[PDB]
Amino acid sequence: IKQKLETQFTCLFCNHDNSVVCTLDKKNSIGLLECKKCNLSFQAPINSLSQPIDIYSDWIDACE
Amino acid sequence: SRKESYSIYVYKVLKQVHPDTGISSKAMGIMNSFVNDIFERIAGEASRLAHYNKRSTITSREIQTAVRLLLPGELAKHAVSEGTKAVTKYTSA
Amino acid sequence: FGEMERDCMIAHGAAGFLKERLMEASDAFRVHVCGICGLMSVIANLKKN
Amino acid sequence: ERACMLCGIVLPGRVFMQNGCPNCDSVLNLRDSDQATVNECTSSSFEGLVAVGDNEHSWVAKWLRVDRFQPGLYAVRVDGRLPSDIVAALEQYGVYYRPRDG
Amino acid sequence: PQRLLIPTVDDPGIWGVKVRLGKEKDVVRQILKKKLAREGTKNPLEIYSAFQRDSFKGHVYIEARKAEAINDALKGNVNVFSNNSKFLVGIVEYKDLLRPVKLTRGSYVRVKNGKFKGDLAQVDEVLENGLEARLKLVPRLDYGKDLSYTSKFRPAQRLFSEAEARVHEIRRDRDGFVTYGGEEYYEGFLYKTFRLQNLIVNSINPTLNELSLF
Amino acid sequence: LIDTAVKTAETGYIQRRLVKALEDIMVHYDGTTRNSLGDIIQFLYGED
Amino acid sequence: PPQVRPSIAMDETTQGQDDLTHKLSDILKANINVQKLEMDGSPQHIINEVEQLLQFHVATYMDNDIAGQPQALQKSGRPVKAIRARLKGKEGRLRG
Amino acid sequence: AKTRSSRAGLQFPVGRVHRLLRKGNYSERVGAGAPVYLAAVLEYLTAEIL
Amino acid sequence: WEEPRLILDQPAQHDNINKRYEIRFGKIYLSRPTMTEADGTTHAMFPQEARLRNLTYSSPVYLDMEKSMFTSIDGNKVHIGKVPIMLRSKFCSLRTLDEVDLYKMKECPYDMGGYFVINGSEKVLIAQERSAANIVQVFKKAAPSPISHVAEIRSALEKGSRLISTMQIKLYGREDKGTGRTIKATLPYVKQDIPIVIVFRALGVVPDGEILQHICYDENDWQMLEMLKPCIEEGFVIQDKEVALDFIGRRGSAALGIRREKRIQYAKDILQKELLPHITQEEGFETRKTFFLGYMVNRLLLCALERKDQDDRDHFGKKRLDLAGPLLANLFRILFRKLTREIYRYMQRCIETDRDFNLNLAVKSTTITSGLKYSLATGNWGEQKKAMSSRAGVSQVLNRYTYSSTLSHLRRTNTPIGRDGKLAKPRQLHNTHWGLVCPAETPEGQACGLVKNLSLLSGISIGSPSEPIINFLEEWGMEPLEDYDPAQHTKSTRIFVNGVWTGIHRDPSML
RNA sequence: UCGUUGUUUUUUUCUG
Ligand SMILES: [Zn+2]
Ligand SMILES: [Zn+2]
Ligand SMILES: [Zn+2]
Repeated sequence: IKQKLETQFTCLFCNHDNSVVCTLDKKNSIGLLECKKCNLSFQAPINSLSQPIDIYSDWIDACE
Repeated sequence: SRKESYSIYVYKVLKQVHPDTGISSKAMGIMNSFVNDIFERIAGEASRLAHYNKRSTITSREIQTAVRLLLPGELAKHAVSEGTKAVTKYTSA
Repeated sequence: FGEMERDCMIAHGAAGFLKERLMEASDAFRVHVCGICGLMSVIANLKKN
Repeated sequence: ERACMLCGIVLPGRVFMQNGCPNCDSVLNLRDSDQATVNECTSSSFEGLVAVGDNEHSWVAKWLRVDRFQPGLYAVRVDGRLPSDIVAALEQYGVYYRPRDG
Repeated sequence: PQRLLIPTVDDPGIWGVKVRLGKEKDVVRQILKKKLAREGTKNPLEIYSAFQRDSFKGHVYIEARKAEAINDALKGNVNVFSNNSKFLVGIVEYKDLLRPVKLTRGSYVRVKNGKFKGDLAQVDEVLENGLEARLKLVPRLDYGKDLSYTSKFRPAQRLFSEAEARVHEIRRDRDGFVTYGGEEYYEGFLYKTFRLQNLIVNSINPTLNELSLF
Repeated sequence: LIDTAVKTAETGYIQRRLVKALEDIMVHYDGTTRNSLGDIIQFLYGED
Repeated sequence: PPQVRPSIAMDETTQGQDDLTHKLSDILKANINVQKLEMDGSPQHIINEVEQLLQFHVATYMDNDIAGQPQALQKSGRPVKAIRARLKGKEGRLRG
Repeated sequence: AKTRSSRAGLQFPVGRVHRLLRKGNYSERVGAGAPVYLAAVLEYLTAEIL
Repeated sequence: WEEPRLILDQPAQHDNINKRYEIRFGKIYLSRPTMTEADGTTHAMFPQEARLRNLTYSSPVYLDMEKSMFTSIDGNKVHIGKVPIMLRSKFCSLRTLDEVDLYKMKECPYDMGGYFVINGSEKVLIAQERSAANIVQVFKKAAPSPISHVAEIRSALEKGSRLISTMQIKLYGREDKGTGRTIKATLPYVKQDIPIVIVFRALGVVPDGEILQHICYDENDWQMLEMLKPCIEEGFVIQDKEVALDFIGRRGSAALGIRREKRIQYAKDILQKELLPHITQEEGFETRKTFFLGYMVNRLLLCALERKDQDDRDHFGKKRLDLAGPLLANLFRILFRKLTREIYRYMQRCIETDRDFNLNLAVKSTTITSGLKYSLATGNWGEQKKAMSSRAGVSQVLNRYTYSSTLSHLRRTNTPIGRDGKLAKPRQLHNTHWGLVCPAETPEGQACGLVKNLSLLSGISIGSPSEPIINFLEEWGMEPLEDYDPAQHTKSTRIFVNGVWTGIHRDPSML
């Protein structure tokens, strides 16, 4: 099911707090991070135990 | 700007047939041209077949018959089988 | 004169005793009110009546 | 700490009497002047304590005309007015003294 | 012509991160000194200019371009609230944070220090330097009844009287001027040197006694 | 001992709640039983 | 009036300020302070925090038991005596 | 399955084909199944070539 | 000595020089109680004068300082406070002085002391009781909760004997609800409960065979294996130490930005420390932690299997009492940390101007003295500014209405269970109380039962070093856990000391 | 010369 989450994670490119949305999409183990200012997209598979923070750490590692 | 292509979709299809095979950019453009021309051909065939029967809308059967007309025997039959299987899966589920 | 005592006094129905026991033998007081707004803001000066 | 009236640098009087103004010793002579001159030039009252580490591209210091002066604790406002002799000497020396109280 | 120095997008931005109450100047000093010590190293502090204003107590402003520089500047300080309660400043608002913002002889001012605090007075002369301001106070003299003070045992006030002063308890230098214990009494009003920090010239509402006398 | 100590408080609380529930019921001259608003509870106190 | 918030006498001469007196004086100070921001640099963040502070003292002086939020205190550390606290409870006016 | 591609078990986006089909001036109305069939046929042809 | 050093640094630049200021704590020196009269005269104290003059029978404390400096380019007796001295204790004047002089000293030879004196009042400490630390206990939850059995444990250091941290396992779910019986363990400084196998793998045992080796020791008991299997299945998303640790630290209750690099290090720290600290706090011992976790989980499920009654909380053998010693220890520790912080802050604010601190204006003896005096006088056990949420009534006036009352008042106990929610279990006399606390004596009213008085032959353990016990055991075939195997060591006997497993022995009868 | 006023706040141990 589609899950909207205006979580307060900090973005790296636009560097705007609470501009990061960690949508949760469990149907096919797919994880999207939606940003509001620079509107970048991050993809990552999400397991049963995955959490917005898990996607955030994956994205942080990806950025560098 | 936002000039959409079929780069990533062709990449995924390639990954599921030959997963360890790369490609150049010009081959990607050739694939885009082939796919776009085939899309235009099938859409035009559907439009003409709709016009011949004076039907103002398109269903999947028009695309099926267009694929039959365009492609030869074996290839058209295989495309028909794949399209029928995909459509039935999309219908039941 | 705890609550339960108040209830016991009610039980016997001794109204006037309860009334005075909570006014006269305790913190009685007088005030003035305005009959229009019904508040307690009247400025009363008794010696000036 | 007392703030130089010309450049706005504020330092305790010990440095002023030992090493002078880091940026106005050449025009004010705080180190080798009587304590009255140091006091008058370096007023105690101050406002707007600004810490500076860059002065080349220092827009904030660029407002305070202290781009050429070394970065440091700069008082945006300095109360009191300089004695007549110090102001006259500063004007005579080719240095434009503008009070920072406004 | 300071107006030529108007800010714009070109100037590095500023972030205000909350810091411990009363230790804001200490935080400013820490920023400055760590910036000095890390200069030239492979991990310098990427800041341009930082400030704190008296009105903006508890608020630390640093000029930079990336929040990482601000975090580095505040990182390692116990004189700061650990939270990154930072915020941005508008283009027009940038000059506001750096905007810094009436004492005349003959106008009535009050005292707020010493044993005569709470008494209206008139300035007599402001020092040439501008550090001590002379005043025209009302003497509070017991005429030597309890000489053997504090701001809680001061008796009533009265104009100095040469006759009473001579009767009950001394030098005359002029007609109407009397020097008593280092204090100056002119026409029954106390003259003394007063620090400018001990007095306020604004925010005075005259009192009933002042109306009756003044 | 513990039993008595606990029981007394709860019984007192129940007593308070009951009294503050039924403190305004009054047998009116008509023989009805009405609370403050005049709402009728019993048409004849105890039906006798 | 003072009756509602009389001045306690800790020991004979020295009279302490009832909690309501402190709270009212603090609200008065905060209200004056808001009145002083507009005349000078008020960068939309001093305004916000200061007005929220004023709202906070007003709310506490009106009630000091708001859920999910810390509780205003005296310098003694004891929580303040808001009017709601006065009225409720057995010790409150109705039952006291 | 949220996306229609996942509902179809394919890889070519049915959504983009349907979008372009609306702006195609080919017929007044577009069905919901014709794009899936076209996507499947295009996928098969592309796999055959690849 | 718990905080045996203060260290400052100063890589001064303007010319880079690294200056490190240090303060090294030394011995403590204690004196018999004394007065410093405002006239400046001094003299030895005796309690009677204190009782008469509203004094405080206390002795100053002297601590040995040491100021050492470390600079690179690349201390004496200090009065810290006066501790009240309990009458007749070894440090009280009256422990000596014969029987005759007592009469001269105005002291009844019958009075047994045991109480402090403050401002002329005679205050005594009432022993508090708390559940023993470093012990597992299993508690069943209520009907309306997915939690069914919880095996909690609190970890406290042997040294000091002060609370450190706890950790709980919640046997989530119900029977045939939520698929299997999911088990998740709560760890210190984490923002969510965690699957057990995840922490197991993060702890070092990545493969599941070792996990089932440690948690189970009856292979034929298939039911426990199959009902813990559901947890095994959900932990297959983790296969190595690193991903497990990163998963752990990801909810490490820290801020955002630690990213994976430092995340696994943070997890390694939080598993090296803060977790079962009473066992150890350094690296290279997570084998012991694994073994303990396995044993604890095994016990928790055993209670979940109804193979053993759920642990009794009222079992007095698990109860512990705290006399004046431990309590004054805690209060002194708090005040000492406050003093040390004050000294450090003064050091900072006095060496920036670069003046050799006097060590005297820096040390404010008023901190410890005032704090102890207030705590004993009011009983609000803690710092004064934190009166609320502070254990009250720890110290009480010594009731001298009759000699028997005085005696009883001294051998009193108490339970700080509060009176919010009546319940009955804590109040009711329990079998284990036989001969340890009086059965007949107890107050009336709301405190009935919660206040207990020591039996006539009661004695309280003061604590003894455990090292000789370890030395002896090793002599007698104590087998460390490292040589532990389920099938082989299914008959040997486990050994616990002070609530921590230490090894194995196969013939414990002779031991 | 009638007149003539005496704290709060908590905590505690108790009584029925
Ligand atoms: Zn962004
Ligand atoms: Zn009215
Ligand atoms: Zn200068």
